[PDB]
This record gives sequence, C-alpha cells and structure tokens, in this order.
Amino acid sequence: KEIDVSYVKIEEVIGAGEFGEVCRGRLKAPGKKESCVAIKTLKGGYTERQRREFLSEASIMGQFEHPNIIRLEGVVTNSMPVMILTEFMENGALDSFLRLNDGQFTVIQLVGMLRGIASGMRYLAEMSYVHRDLAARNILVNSNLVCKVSDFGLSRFLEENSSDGGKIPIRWTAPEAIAFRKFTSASDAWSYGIVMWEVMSFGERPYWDMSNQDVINAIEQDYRLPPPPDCPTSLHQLMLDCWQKDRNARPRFPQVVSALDKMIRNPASLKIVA
Ligand SMILES: CS(=O)(=O)Nc1cccc(Nc2nccc(Nc3c(Cl)ccc4c3OCO4)n2)c1
Ligand SMILES: [Mg+2]
Ligand SMILES: [Mg+2]
Ligand SMILES: [Mg+2]
Repeated sequence: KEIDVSYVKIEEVIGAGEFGEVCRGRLKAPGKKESCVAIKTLKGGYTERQRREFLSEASIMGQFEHPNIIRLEGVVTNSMPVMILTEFMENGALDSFLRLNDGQFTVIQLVGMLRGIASGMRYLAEMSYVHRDLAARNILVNSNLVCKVSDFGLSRFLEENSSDGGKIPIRWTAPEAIAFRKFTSASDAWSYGIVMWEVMSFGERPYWDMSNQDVINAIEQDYRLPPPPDCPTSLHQLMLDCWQKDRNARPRFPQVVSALDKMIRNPASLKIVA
C-alpha cells in the first residue's frame, strides 16, 4: 500500500537499521483515526538492488496478518526518502527490554511473552515461511508487553550464495541448518529454544563468550545451554526438546504453544526449579 507522504509525520529517531534510521511517527489517512507508526527510511546513496532488498521486507510483511507478527501499514516509494511504515512497538527489542528490566517481570509474564512469540511462529510455519533469524533481538514488544516477530527477508545468507541476507547467525541456528543450509520450520524450533533461554535469562547472550566455532563443536558434542537462574524446569525441558539433534523429534509450533498454554493454566507446575 502506497502511502501519500502528506499522511506521515516523523517525530523522533529511535533506532538504526541495516539501511538507515528507524523513527517513531504518526500516520493519518482520510477516513481513519491517527495512529502511531514506526518508520524505516532509506535515503540517497543506495543501489537499486539495495532498494529492492529494503522494500522486500515490506512485501513479505504485507503477506501476513496476525497479532504476533509486526503489521505493515504501507510504504512510501514515489518520493524520497523511501519509507516502510509499521505498527509501533513502544518497548523495542525484547533482549534489550529484558536487560533493562532484569528480574522485574514474573515467570508468568515471561511465559506469556514466549507464548506470543510461539503463536507468531505457529502462524509463519502454517504459511510455510521459514524465518531463519529467530532471536530475541528480532522480537518487538508493545506497551502491553505483547511480543511480535519481526525481520522479514528471503535473501540467502552469504554462506549460501556465490563462492566469492548477511552471515548465518550461528548461535541461534540448528546444527543441520549450519552444516547443510537446510532451513526449515524445525530449524526455527531450535532457534525458538534459544529465544526461550534468552527470555528466561533476561537477555543474556547465548553461549556467553564462546566462539561461533566453539558453539558448533559443543552442540555436536552434546552440550546444551543450562537452565538460567530461577528457570522452571518444565521450561528448560521444553528448551531441550527444541534442541534435539534430530529435527524430526523437535516439537512443532502448535505443540509449543500448547505446552506454554498448559503452563499458564497450571502455574503451580512452574514452581519446580533446579
Ligand atoms: C529495535 S530498533 O528498531 O533498533 N529500535 C526501536 C526502539 C524502540 C522502539 C522501536 N519500535 C519499533 N516498532 C515497530 C517497528 C520497529 N522497527 C522496524 C522493524 Cl524491526 C522492521 C521494519 C520496520 C520497522 O519500523 C518500520 O519498518 N521498531 C524500535
Ligand atoms: Mg532474517
Ligand atoms: Mg536478520
Ligand atoms: Mg541474570
């Protein structure tokens, strides 16, 4: 949807993306109430390939409609700068939000967040969309603590293409996806287990200071991240399930959502910690 630039007001720069700024703003279109939006801008200096890559995120977002997937409002393409407008998520990236709020949200709240992410992923997998970069940094959080999946793009990672989408995010990526580049919803399930660990650790870095190669070797040699401090054993077990070496043994996203829904209905169960 092409948005007339007169309908957009940019209010403040709130972040930086791959190709430019991220801004908070307001969108007011004839017949609709004004709404808050996030705005990604692409200014001069870019190649047309880069413009197409930039705008591909909007095309993909535009294919989706789900309360746990960032909603596209529109694009500005017939003017400079080129812009992508989405709903506004007041609290930004989940990893930094949790680090700011370390130890300040209850287990039930954290499970709620995890459930929102898992529902987003359930939807993507139902749509045969493989995310490939599922990580807490790609989850955005609104004022009501609703978590939504972001970061959409279909470009191969650098390891896939010519001998001579960026690099594979090793610490989030399933071992078969690293080894063979086979990215599937089951490799996303692996990544989701890592997101779980990030959330329950209030945004610690997966594998701390281990090198990418150390992580790869450790996983092959059966190492798995330990439960974070105070983490319910049932959540850590779900993480381990997500991290099965055999991709076919990992839970699919409907089963993940079901498991989390049971926890929420049975919060006593979350009292058992190591
Ligand atoms: C995490 S940040 O973007 O570096 N900083 C930030 C800080 C506070 C709130 C938001 N909030 C926020 N809310 C919604 C989206 C985004 N970023 C974003 C993404 Cl992720 C993808 C595509 C588009 C946008 O904006 C428009 O197009 N941000 C972002
Ligand atoms: Mg991506
Ligand atoms: Mg990415
Ligand atoms: Mg801590």
